[PDB]
Amino acid sequence: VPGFLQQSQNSGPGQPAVWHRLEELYTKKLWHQLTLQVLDFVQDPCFAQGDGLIKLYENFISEFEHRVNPLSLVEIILHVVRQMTDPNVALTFLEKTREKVKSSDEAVILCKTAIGALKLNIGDLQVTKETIEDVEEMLNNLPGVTSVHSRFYDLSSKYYQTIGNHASYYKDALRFLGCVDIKDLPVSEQQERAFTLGLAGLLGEGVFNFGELLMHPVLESLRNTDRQWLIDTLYAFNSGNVERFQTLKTAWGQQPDLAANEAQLLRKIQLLCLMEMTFTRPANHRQLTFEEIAKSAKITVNEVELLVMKALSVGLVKGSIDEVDKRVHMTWVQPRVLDLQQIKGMKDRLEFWCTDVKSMEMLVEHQAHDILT
Amino acid sequence: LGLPTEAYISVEEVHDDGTPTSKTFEHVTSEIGAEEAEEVGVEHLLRDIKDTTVGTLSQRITNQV
Amino acid sequence: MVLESTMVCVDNSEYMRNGDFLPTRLQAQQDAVNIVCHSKTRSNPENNVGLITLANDCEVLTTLTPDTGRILSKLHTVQPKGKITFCTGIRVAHLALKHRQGKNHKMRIIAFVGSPVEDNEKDLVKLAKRLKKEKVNVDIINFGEEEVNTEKLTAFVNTLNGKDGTGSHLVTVPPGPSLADALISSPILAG
Repeated sequence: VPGFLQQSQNSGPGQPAVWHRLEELYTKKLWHQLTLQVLDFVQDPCFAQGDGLIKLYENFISEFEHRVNPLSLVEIILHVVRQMTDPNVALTFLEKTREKVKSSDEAVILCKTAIGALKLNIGDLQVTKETIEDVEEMLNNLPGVTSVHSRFYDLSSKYYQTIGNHASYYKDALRFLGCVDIKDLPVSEQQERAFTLGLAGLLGEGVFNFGELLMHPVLESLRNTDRQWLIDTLYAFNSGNVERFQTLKTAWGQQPDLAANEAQLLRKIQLLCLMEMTFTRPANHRQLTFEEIAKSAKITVNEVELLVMKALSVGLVKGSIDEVDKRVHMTWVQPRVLDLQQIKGMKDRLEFWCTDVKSMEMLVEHQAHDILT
Repeated sequence: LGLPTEAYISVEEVHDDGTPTSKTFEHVTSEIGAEEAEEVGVEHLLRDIKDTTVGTLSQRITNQV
Repeated sequence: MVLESTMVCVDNSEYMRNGDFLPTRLQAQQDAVNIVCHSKTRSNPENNVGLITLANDCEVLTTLTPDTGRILSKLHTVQPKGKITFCTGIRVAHLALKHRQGKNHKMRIIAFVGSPVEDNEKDLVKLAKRLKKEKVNVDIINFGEEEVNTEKLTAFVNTLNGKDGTGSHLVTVPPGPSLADALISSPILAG
């Protein structure tokens, strides 16, 4: 080993200093700083083609100390495997390193996600799904370990990006952005991430919210002037206006996912239009008419009933239908985020409530004084 | 004007957007109960104020107001 | 003989992984504190000693007790992790020794520090003046040797026994491999 460093003092430019540091440490038994700077050096070469050999050096290191957050070991192993350009060798290496680090936890999950990522590039059904589903219970009452959860939810987002299950992608990508609470990432990355999450929302089967997404205070902020069309269509979705959506068909028409998916988007906009009308009409009336549905959703009266039937079935609004009178009673509408104006209306309603309550508490006490003194 | 105790049980909370899973307290119903010995002792000590009037007076002071 | 309630402050940060000082420095500290606790038990029968590991934040592994077997038993299963927090460690140790089982005992602390400290020096002197006003006697051991000197650390020990306090110590140990117990002679054998 000491000869290995001494001869390899000139592996790369500027490296002799890093080789000297590594040698000092090996001569000083300081394995933690050695590990931190192994993570430091390992990054420095733009190619690190000697990493396939240094891993033998790291393999020599991980025997006396063989700890120092073996999660760091899994990470350096991953950065090396990125160099190894053959599948089978890398997969075997990852397996045997996993068995090596079986006694840390929160590192074995990194190994498993690397393992699955490799085979994400070839064949999915047999293993990928199996890999993820197997590793799920360890994520148990042990939060703040974004160090591994970021990689977790990247892999999940990627795998579910395939097949077509967009909704699970939306969920996992929201959760991914979340676990990395801090952005500190390149602009183009978050820009593409914003684009993909927006499209997933517009295609997810069981995600009709589009209200928390639009104001997602970290993603939508970086598309206002590049592919605005996405923000425009998302606002159209939040506002439940068939008319504005259709009028913007010119915009989304280019994108293939939204090109193929027309019926889905139309039905989603229509459901959100119904929800808007159930949220706009005052609580006292809240009794729509078929004709108004047909005029605000761009559907014929005959096919309106199925729309509301479905809306109820999914769980957006509870109520009934009056086919005889062609009306519909909406006893409740799904909760929706409110800005800082409707907040004031709700507060004023609460003031009215408090005033009423005090008035009639006083009435009771006064009229009932003599008995209850 | 209310009970003197509050009970709380720690549970994991998973969010739709709040993402990280922390542990939050969920309130659980609580009340006050006594065995015959405790009831005897307390009723004895409660000779500082007492108004039973189980009739309408109680069901209108203990409530409504 | 002077009834004195101490609280050891063994550290278990990731920087114990290193063997610069006998295998697995944590082992060096383990043997050192073991002999120190035996020393305290021989100092006065009513004396006690405690262990507050300086882990990520803290965990008092055994409150004050004249018996030491529990101290040493809890001393194992201390696989190191994370980074230390000196301010929180001292504050928790102080809160803990305020509640002496015998209030006649004289409060004190002994620390085993072998990591880099990440805290502005001003707040360190603030905690120092507070500890002094509360009449507390630390005895810092600059084990580990990240700075092997003042790691923003001297001012604390001068202020605490400032004005020739002769109650606080800073017995720095070099990185030479030789269990500190041989090194430490004054703070342990006779202040």
